Amino acid sequence: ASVVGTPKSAEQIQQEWDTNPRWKDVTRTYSAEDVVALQGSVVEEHTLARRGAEVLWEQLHDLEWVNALGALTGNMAVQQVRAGLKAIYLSGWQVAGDANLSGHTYPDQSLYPANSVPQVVRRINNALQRADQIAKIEGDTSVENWLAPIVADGEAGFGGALNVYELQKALIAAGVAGSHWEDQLASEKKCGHLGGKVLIPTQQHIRTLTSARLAADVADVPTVVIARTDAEAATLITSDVDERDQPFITGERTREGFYRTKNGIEPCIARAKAYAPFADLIWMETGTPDLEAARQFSEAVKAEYPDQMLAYNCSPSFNWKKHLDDATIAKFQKELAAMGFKFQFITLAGFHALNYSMFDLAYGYAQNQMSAYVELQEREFAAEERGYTATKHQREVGAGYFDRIATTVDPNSSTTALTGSTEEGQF
Amino acid sequence: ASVVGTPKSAEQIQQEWDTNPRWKDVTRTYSAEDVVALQGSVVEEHTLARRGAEVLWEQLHDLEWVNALGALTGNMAVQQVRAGLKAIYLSGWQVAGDANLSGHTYPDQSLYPANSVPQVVRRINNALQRADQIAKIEGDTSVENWLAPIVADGEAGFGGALNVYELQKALIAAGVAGSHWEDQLASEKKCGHLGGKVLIPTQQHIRTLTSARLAADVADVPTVVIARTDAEAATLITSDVDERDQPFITGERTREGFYRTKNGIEPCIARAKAYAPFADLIWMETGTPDLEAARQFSEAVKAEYPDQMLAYNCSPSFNWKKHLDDATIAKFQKELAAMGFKFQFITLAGFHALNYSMFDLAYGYAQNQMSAYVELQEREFAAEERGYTATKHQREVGAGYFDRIATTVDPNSSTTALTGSTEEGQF
Amino acid sequence: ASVVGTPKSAEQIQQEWDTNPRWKDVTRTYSAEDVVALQGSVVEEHTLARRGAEVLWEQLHDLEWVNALGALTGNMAVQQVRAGLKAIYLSGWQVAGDANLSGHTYPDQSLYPANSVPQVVRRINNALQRADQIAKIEGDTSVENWLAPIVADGEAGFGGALNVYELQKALIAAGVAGSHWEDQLASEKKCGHLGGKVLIPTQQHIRTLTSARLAADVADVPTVVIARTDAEAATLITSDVDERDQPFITGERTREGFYRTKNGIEPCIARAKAYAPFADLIWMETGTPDLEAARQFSEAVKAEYPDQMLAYNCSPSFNWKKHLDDATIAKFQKELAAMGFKFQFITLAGFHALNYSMFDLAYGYAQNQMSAYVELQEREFAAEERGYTATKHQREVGAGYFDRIATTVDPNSSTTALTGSTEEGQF
Amino acid sequence: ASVVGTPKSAEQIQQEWDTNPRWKDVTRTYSAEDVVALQGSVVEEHTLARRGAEVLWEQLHDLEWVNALGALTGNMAVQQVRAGLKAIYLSGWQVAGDANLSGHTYPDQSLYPANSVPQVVRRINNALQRADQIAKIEGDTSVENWLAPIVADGEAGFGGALNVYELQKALIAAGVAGSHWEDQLASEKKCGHLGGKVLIPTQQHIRTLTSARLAADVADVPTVVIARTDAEAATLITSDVDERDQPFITGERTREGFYRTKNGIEPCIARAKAYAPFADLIWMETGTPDLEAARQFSEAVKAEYPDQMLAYNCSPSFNWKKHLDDATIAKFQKELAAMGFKFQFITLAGFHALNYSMFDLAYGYAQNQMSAYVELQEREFAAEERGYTATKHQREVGAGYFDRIATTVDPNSSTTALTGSTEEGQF
Ligand SMILES: [Mg+2]
Ligand SMILES: [Mg+2]
Ligand SMILES: [Mg+2]
Ligand SMILES: [Mg+2]
Repeated sequence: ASVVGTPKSAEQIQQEWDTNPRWKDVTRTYSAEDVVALQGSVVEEHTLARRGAEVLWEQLHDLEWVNALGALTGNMAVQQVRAGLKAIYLSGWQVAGDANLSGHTYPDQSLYPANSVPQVVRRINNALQRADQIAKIEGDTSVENWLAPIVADGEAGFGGALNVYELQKALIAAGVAGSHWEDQLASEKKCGHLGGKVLIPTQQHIRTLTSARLAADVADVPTVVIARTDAEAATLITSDVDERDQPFITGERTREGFYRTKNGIEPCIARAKAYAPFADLIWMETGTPDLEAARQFSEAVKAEYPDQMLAYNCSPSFNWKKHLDDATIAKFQKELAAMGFKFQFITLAGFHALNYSMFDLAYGYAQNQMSAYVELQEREFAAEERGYTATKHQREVGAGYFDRIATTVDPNSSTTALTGSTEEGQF
Repeated sequence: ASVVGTPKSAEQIQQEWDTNPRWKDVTRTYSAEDVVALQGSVVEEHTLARRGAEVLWEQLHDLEWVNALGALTGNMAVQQVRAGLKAIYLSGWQVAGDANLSGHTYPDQSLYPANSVPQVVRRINNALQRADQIAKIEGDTSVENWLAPIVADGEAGFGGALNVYELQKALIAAGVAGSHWEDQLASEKKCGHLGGKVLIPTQQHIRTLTSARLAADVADVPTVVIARTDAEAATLITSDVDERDQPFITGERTREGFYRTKNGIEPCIARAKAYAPFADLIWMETGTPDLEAARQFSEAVKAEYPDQMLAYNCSPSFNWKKHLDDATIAKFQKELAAMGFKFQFITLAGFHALNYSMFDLAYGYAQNQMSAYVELQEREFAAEERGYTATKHQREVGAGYFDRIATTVDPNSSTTALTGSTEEGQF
Repeated sequence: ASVVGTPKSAEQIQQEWDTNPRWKDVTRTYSAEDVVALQGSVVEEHTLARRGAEVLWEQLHDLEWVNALGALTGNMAVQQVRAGLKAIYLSGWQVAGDANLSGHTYPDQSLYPANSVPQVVRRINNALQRADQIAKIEGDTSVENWLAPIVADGEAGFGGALNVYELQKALIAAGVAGSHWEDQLASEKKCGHLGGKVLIPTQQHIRTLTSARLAADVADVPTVVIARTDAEAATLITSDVDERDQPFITGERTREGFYRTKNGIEPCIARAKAYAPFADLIWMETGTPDLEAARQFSEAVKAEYPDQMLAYNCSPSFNWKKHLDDATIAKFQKELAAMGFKFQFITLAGFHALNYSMFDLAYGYAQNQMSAYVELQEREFAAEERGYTATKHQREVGAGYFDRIATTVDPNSSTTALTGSTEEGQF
Repeated sequence: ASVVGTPKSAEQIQQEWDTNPRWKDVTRTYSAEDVVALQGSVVEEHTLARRGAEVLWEQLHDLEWVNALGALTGNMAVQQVRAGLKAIYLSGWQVAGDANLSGHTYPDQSLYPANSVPQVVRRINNALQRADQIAKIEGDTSVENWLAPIVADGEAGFGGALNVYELQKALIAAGVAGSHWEDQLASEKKCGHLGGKVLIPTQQHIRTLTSARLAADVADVPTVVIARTDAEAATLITSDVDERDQPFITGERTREGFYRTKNGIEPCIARAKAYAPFADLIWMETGTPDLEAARQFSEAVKAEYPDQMLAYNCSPSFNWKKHLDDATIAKFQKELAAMGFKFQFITLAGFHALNYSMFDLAYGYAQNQMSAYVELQEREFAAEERGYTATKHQREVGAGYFDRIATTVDPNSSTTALTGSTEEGQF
């Protein structure tokens, strides 16, 4: 026996819940006692999940707004933080298309193994940690906080409340700062911009949001919980059992047993209000990037929860210039921030940056061989004045940090890496 | 019992060795019966490994030369093939830096789990397969062979001859076409352009190459085997046991017991000749991109093995414009090709494309939010004239393909995905 | 391009479906052309999946009946075969409790990652392939077929028809011979002997069986598809949309929106008949091990489908002697076989053997240290007259096979393993 | 930025090394400043590793001796603890044979992916945590510490000092309490009781032990570091550079370049003395279970390091009764303990209990079907008086724990598992 990791008392938890401003608008339908009962006799400390959640929350209140780009590899997250961003978005869509545990390429329908996003959260954290270790030994203060908070996609939870619970717990173990959960049927989950969506009853999503906060409380971390509604476009729901949903039920039924329901901003506003006591940020998927519709939603929701922060998906699934002109595109995010959209993100930023850059390099390489690659290397060199450091790739991935480990173990090692390298001699 | 997967008899195998031109210049120090002894009573078919190896060998003989770019994600390989490339290079350096099974970022020192590259080989093939499947239902003939052969990094084998064997078997199970192996001490392995390299005796690498060939025979696939030598820059060797290495041994020793050895192209040529009978292609790492030095190595080897094909690494570890003028850079691969370097590749192409593109997007996003992303999207729409297809990311990852699966199971499903998607209504 | 892996034409497929007795009683609501449309231009051969499926089919018709024990580790399966069993059962319950990819211990509620069972199938196959490779070099003919067919748990599909499709595809790539699918709501899935079960409509499960068949056809292997119904104990159903389910619907509903239904053998018999055209074997979970009830179910079903084979679960979830006496327990399987249950299995066999055996050893060890282990070693020595071979653990796991590979690569190697070993000198 | 995870100052660390008795006989050839330089700006807390290491250290000084059995699944560890054991042994040999990330069965030669043991360490902790959670809700005080410390096999480090460092880091992240490292060449690694062992220079093993301490220091946890020497039977060494090794080097070399060296207890005493300043425990592999030889090694080492604790492998690789008589077998561990062997373990206990228990079950099942299984089931009911609880497998894997989560989320859920279960109604 030991006292390392001993659980706090229910009294202690109740107290934090009652005094920490963090929980000011947070309703919990279970007790402090209930949380303790599930903690066993040892509570593991989740440093990155704690730090990340705390940082994210402060930024949400200290900045005009927090934006982010989707990252599907650790290096992507490193470049986003090097360029100055202060949060990382981990898209489940990108994980399905190019970074999931089945090894397959999938459309965004919850087809991949449920521990896939948690593994990428752990991966992004490992990469940021390596960047952080490297910055320290290089005396580089170019970046204030390498461990930027990660907001990750919990999709529709991959099942019922217990699958939701295990996903949240695994995201936390991996070091996530925030997670989002949507009101769709897991078995028919869709990207918000794909058709064929099936909502689940308002209450069921409340059970999901409740389960996610519960896993966060049992793991002793203040994870930011985000509720997403897919009701703007969904015309199906699994059941009419919930009276808050009935006003939209048409009565028509499908062969699968689903119910037709009237889609639009109205159902989104209703669900948003019902989810508000259980969500630190609320988000409604929309069919076009429209400041006016965004404002309607914002005023409507804040008219009942003035302090409710909102999230917005600046989706690559929109044909941006088909809808907006440069002036509006230019002010898009600043406008939204004014409305209360404090977390903004380009979900598929990484998928497109990766696919395009490689198509572009490879197309050139197919025509001119080395000339096309040299053009890129020169662009990298030119970007150094902007803060870019990866042209010197050995140090970027830690060659200098491992050299430090090697010489700490054996100062006389004759097998260190950077000394005598072409990096040291040509860059 | 059944007859499915019945092992060939030793005679059938001998016959192929004796009559297939593929084995024309291949020495096997073990016998056909030795192969059969290790096969048990059932031999799995490795369709992709077989097809990729067959296609790779053909292209090496049919094209002026075969070039490639390193890919670390499945989508990367899909873009390389979409852009017209006919082979994919899978760099172990890239896997160490952003795609390995430990989840950590590492310098190129064989620090990651030994099954990492095989997993990426499997991923790459899964992605090319999906592209293949999609092009079929889309009636897209723009690409003749989506399943481009993959040439992957076996580094220094992660141990002894048995570790080499297991890595080759795992690469094959995953569908690899070719694999390369270097003459370095596994426990001190380095990127060819890092310092602190340690060679192993000439005969030890012959054992490695024999092991890689044996695993391919026991698996019954004609995998391409590439032999790499790091003697150009390496100043240390593990032992002076081999008479062929003794000529360069200086007598001086390091505190770890390594032997100092004279590095240069002379040691490279000597090892290249020793490796030939056991190598489909031969590669020597160099400290600079030099057409001259390349010719020297080439003539020297062909002087004794006229038909021996060579491989060359157009490495991002070189500061290209610092050593060459645009005229030479532009003719580089063509020139090398005339010398006999039939397989050429830019090892770290993916690391740079991915890191620079995300840095460029993020920096612009950090300043001007959506304007920066819209610039990228317009670039993608512009690239469609060149054959780029990823702007429509839903179909790119298979939304239409899984829609076809869904409608084959139940043509009247009310939850298919492309109908009513923003991709349909906006692209 | 190459011709390796070219798909069969639609005509060829249609022919096999038309002439092979394997497809005798098999309904496909999709066409042969539909299958070809989903295969892209290359079809990977799945050697063990095909061989296993063919063998299992043959055995189901040539033996009195086929039995099996649940296997959760590769060695478990190897011992099962060594002892004479001719098939392996891969329980999802066991995967949940001690062998899934989350690393966590879980109750049987579909909480683990969807690719867990496929990984265990690949594991079992690799273990069997090693025992086969060893028996060969040892001249051991004690076993005719080391590659016993594996029957694996596909639970409730982990989602919708596309999740079922991917699970089946992954099971096949891993080398499975047959897979079973149940009519429960995946998000609320339960072990068949736990409470809180919820059925899905009859047509929805036909969609699941159709999807499982479609994936096998696309992969081009004769997988055995098994249908399981949970209607004997389930008192809940997601919807009353299907007319075949309505007769059992009571009208009462839960706050979740579920529908109460009347359970018993009646709904199981009706469901069994509906699934019959879509299942190579049918299985109904029961609350106790009752030969009467079993005959009751069998007669009903064969009354309409005479050639329909059934499968029976002799579950550890039953307190066997609390229900039956030794005479009945002794003939249990032989009787069931008469009734037409050609596949019988003890789902949690491995979990109990492993938990009990270790508690027993650890208990004695905590008391008597080495004496307790020696008691076990002597039992293993004793069991050698029965065929047991693991007392000699080094050769059991392949030390001798690998020594052969080492000597094939270098007959003079001074680092082989069995020579000089305590196994060779003390056993 | 946040305060969470801020690194300690070099001064604070130095102070700990200076005053904590834990570090009484520990030599660290690097500085505290060196440790801090490698920690970046945030240090993750490793609760289980910290707790387990502290607990194991206390136990080693509070109990007559600490013993254990090799566990290869989480359920085995659970049983070992339910049965009274206070430590768990994680064998690399068992991982190679039946629990490694490649999915393959291997002999003990460092063939599996290097992150395999860490994942098994994480699995065991997860399982023990599940039991701790269940015990708390069942109010079971039967076990005082479910989180028993785990001592894991680090083998030969899978490479150089950097591979050692990463393996140690990964073992800590997974929650290990102690790790052991042997003086063999990783590429030729062997189970201590197989032939073909190649030693590395005494100084190289000191480097390994130093790297293992550094990784624990950077991770901020007091991990128990164990040194193993294989010099009793090894007759080869990689180099003769170390003057401490030279008295045993014969001058004769093999064709691979290895040096022949005279084996025995003498060079083991020499190596142990050299390793003592860098090892919390020292272990020498022996060819037979000989209390006299044990005493000889023990006395020789303590003559110079009286407080040095020792470890002993009661290997299943020995034919116990062939060497010892019942009386000695009975007092074996008690005697060793008196000599100073405070950690004793049966490396392959899990392998044997698993392989034997299944073969037995399967053999009896192939003959008497249900009768055989029934025999096992009553034995389990019988073992309940001794403290066994797995007969009731649903609660054993957390069915009741997840029911608690379910009702915490929704008290009115109609889909909980234990109510209406055959376990509840028949056990
Ligand atoms: Mg998403
Ligand atoms: Mg490489
Ligand atoms: Mg099951
Ligand atoms: Mg070991």
